[PDB]
Amino acid sequence: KVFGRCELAAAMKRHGLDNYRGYSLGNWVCAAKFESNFNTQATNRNTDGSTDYGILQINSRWWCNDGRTPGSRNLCNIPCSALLSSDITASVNCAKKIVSDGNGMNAWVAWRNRCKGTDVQAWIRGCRL
Ligand SMILES: [Cl-]
Ligand SMILES: [Cl-]
Ligand SMILES: [Cl-]
Ligand SMILES: [Cl-]
Ligand SMILES: [Cl-]
Ligand SMILES: [Cl-]
Ligand SMILES: [Cl-]
Ligand code: NA
Repeated sequence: KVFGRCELAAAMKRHGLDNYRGYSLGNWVCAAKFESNFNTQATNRNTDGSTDYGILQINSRWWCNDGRTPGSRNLCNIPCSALLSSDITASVNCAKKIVSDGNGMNAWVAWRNRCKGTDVQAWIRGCRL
C-alpha cells in the first residue's frame, strides 16, 4: 500500500508512535518518507546480504526473520514479510523496539541524514489528527 502523508500520520498516531521515546509524529512521517516513500512494499538489499523491509525499512540482521540473513536475530519475533502489510501494526510495534535500543532514531541512517534537526512538524501540517 502507498499511504498518503496525512493518512500515514494518522495511522502512526492510532498505533501510539506520536511522541514515542520523545519523537514527535513529524519525525516518524519524515523517516517513512525517505525510507520507503510511504510504500509498505518497499525492500532494499544491503551489501552484507541483509534486507530492509516496509515503510520504515526495518533490517533482517536484528529485527525480523527472512531465512536468508546468516547469523541474524529476530528481536521483533516476526517474519520480515509482516513488515510489507497494508496494516502497519507490525512495522510500528517493531519500530518501538528499535527506537528503544539506545541510539533513538539514529538507528535509521536516513532519519539522521535527512530529518534530524529539520522542521519536521511540516510533515504533519494540514493533517486532521
Ligand atoms: Cl509527501
Ligand atoms: Cl512533529
Ligand atoms: Cl536468517
Ligand atoms: Cl532472536
Ligand atoms: Cl518467521
Ligand atoms: Cl494501518
Ligand atoms: Cl533519544
Ligand atoms: Na533475522
